[PDB]
Amino acid sequence: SPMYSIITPNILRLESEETMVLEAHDAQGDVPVTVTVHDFPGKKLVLSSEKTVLTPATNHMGNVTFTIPANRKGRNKFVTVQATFGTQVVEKVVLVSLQSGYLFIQTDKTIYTPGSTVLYRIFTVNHKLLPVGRTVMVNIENPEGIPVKQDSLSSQNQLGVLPLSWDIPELVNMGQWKIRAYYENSPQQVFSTEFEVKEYVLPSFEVIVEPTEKFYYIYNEKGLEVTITARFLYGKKVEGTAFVIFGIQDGEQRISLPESLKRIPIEDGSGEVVLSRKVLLDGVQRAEDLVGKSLYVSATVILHSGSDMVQAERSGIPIVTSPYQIHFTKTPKYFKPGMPFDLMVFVTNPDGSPAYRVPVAVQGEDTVQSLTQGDGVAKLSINTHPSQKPLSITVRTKKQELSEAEQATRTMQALPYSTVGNSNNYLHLSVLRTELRPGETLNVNFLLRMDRAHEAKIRYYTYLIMNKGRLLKAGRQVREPGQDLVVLPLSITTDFIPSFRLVAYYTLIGASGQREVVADSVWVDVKDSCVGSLVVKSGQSEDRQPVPGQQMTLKIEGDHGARVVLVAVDKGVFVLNKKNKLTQSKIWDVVEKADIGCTPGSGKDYAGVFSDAGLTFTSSSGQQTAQRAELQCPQPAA
Amino acid sequence: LSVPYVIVPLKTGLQEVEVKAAVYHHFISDGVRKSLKVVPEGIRMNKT
Ligand SMILES: *[C@@H]1O[C@H](CO)[C@@H](O[C@@H]2O[C@H](CO)[C@@H](O[C@@H]3O[C@H](CO[C@@H]4O[C@H](CO[C@@H]5O[C@H](CO)[C@@H](O)[C@H](O)[C@@H]5O)[C@@H](O)[C@H](O)[C@@H]4O)[C@@H](O)[C@H](O)[C@@H]3O)[C@H](O)[C@H]2NC(C)=O)[C@H](O)[C@H]1NC(C)=O
Ligand SMILES: *[C@@H]1O[C@H](CO)[C@@H](O[C@@H]2O[C@H](CO)[C@@H](O[C@@H]3O[C@H](CO[C@@H]4O[C@H](CO)[C@@H](O)[C@H](O)[C@@H]4O)[C@@H](O)[C@H](O)[C@@H]3O)[C@H](O)[C@H]2NC(C)=O)[C@H](O)[C@H]1NC(C)=O
Repeated sequence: SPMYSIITPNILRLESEETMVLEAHDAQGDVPVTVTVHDFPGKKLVLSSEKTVLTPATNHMGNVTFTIPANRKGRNKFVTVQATFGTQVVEKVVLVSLQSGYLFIQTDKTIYTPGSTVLYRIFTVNHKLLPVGRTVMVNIENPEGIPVKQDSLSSQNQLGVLPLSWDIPELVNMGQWKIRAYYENSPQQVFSTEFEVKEYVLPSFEVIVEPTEKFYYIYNEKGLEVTITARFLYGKKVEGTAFVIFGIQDGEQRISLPESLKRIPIEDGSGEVVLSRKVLLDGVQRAEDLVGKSLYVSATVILHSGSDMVQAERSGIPIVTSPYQIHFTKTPKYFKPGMPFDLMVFVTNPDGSPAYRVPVAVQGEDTVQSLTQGDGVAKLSINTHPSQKPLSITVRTKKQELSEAEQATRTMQALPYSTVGNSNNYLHLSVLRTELRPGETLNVNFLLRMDRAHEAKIRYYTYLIMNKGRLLKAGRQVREPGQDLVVLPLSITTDFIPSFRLVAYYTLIGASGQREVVADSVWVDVKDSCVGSLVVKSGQSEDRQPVPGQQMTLKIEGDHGARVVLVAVDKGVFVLNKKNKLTQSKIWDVVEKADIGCTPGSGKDYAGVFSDAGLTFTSSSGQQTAQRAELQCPQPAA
Repeated sequence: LSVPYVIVPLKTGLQEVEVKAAVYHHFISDGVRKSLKVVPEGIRMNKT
């Protein structure tokens, strides 16, 4: 029974190459395959090309790379993929995204004075972060959301870099300005970057306000301890006097605490201030109530010369009962009955930043333990029984120095993998989760689960790779009869960045001449770093600090053929505003948010594994996945 | 060490203040020629 299946990204994209994995099970000889794509509904033939032949020398796996043109509301538009395997035709409708790529705006400074010039560059790249030549529309709005200047340049042959500039008139409103840009082929998708306009003057020293703890324990007698560090822009320590105050925040409203105002000296460029719990409680009129709210510190340092003055501020200090938080957002919500289930505990501090080195465990198994890595994820693994009853797991932090009362707990519920016709045939993919780095190799484990009556029928696994919303690679993993565990040497390149998924499935005939498909997906995180590398150090491999007006060599170590844009800014500027900058970490954070996968791994059934990994399965036997018609992932239902 | 200086702007526009200083016995020095905006007497307003 020749089974012709097809797999394409859950959501296709315009003006981009999307892969399409063709297949043919139990097929003899060759087979002429013709892939075609039409608009929906009706027929307009957006792409008729791309035809290949499945050779038995390749285990009958095809590979067709296609591209959907433009030829241009509120309702999504769909396309109809049509793969004809010789005579038998198999078609499936897929959602299409109007997103052509991303746009990154960069401004030299973070704040500008009325009369100066703003230098901003627009980076134009695709979904693969590779430069591209398109038409970009750039506007500039004032604080009251009113466009004043609009351009229409093209990154054609400009290597994806659009240098621009605009002079700010003396007569203009101060506040928060915004620069909005978007591709001409997608007005709905707009990117923006803000720059403040204010009449200011660069100070001569910065002020840092760091509380001992990145939070506050309500039952802490000592109180909120805060350290005031002040140093000149050139590094030298600062001598002066600081004025520090506190307050409580509630959503958007702030309540100052006049009785917390302190005036501490600043010697050796350091200061020490404490907010006693007594004054805090007296600030209101039920300590357990303040739980959830936040505290903010407002310092103000003045030199002993009374020449300069700087105002700093730390806001967002959480008031919680436990110094930690647990999230099962990186743990699959489906387990395999009678198979080792992996738990990816995600411990984080009250603020949101991952917590390093914090032991965790399960409700039972007092002996089981695991520490948290640098990413904020712990490695846990439990053995389940062949029961089709939901598995309830409660993970408990086991960090010493504290008590069972100061610990944070969380409970989740995993559901068994529903096998087609209750045949109890499962597939588990266990991954040695460590901080993956481009260049290493990953040991992908394939654990089979089925009676021997049909185990000899399984001879290969079909795995696919998901990356940035596209099919990176797809191959076959051989399997000999009697093997429940086979390893797949998957080499990690610079493409897997940031995160890549791995779906694996097998198909056979059993039970009662009924076609069955079993799958399992897994989401792994790779080290977050530059796809290549870019370093900027001092050319002078010797000497000390330069002198105003002096020259200095500036070494730049980057990739060959790459263009590098530079910019130097006085640190004094960041003392007034350090927000809305451009960081490589902020880039990956955006890429990850645009992921089509909405599950750490596994699923309720075979049709769920693919869908929960950002894939669509469709065969000639009938086994298909759940219809997806919603752009965003599931509305996070706690 | 701070050093006071009383001045009175006479003409509007981007004017220029310049101070220099040298140490005795030591052969070191440094002058600063910064510029400050000199605006007349009035108040902002946005009449419709
Ligand atoms: C999905 O589809 C992808 C695109 O078709 C496939 O990617 C290719 O797969 C191979 C194997 O992984 C890639 O790796 C190597 O390619 C290099 C050699 O450089 C290539 O030249 C090739 C051959 O052209 C000609 O071949 C004939 C026959 O030998 C010669 O007569 C002639 O002289 C010349 O060699 C190109 O076809 C080729 O791809 C490169 O340009 C080779 O040294 C390795 O042995 C291996 O073949 C290959 O680069 C991929 N193609 C790319 C990246 O463009 C992929 O196999 C398929 N599978 C999935 C799901 O990924
Ligand atoms: C012409 O003059 C008028 C006043 O005659 C200006 O309108 C507004 O004037 C008031 C009072 O000075 C300003 O209130 C300030 O608001 C800021 C920030 O809060 C604001 O919130 C509103 C509504 O959400 C936004 O529209 C603003 O952008 C801003 O976010 C607050 O921090 C201060 O405490 C102060 O109360 C107001 O900002 C100002 N309107 C502005 C700047 O948009 C008007 O600006 C000026 N020119 C024109 C034609 O707009």
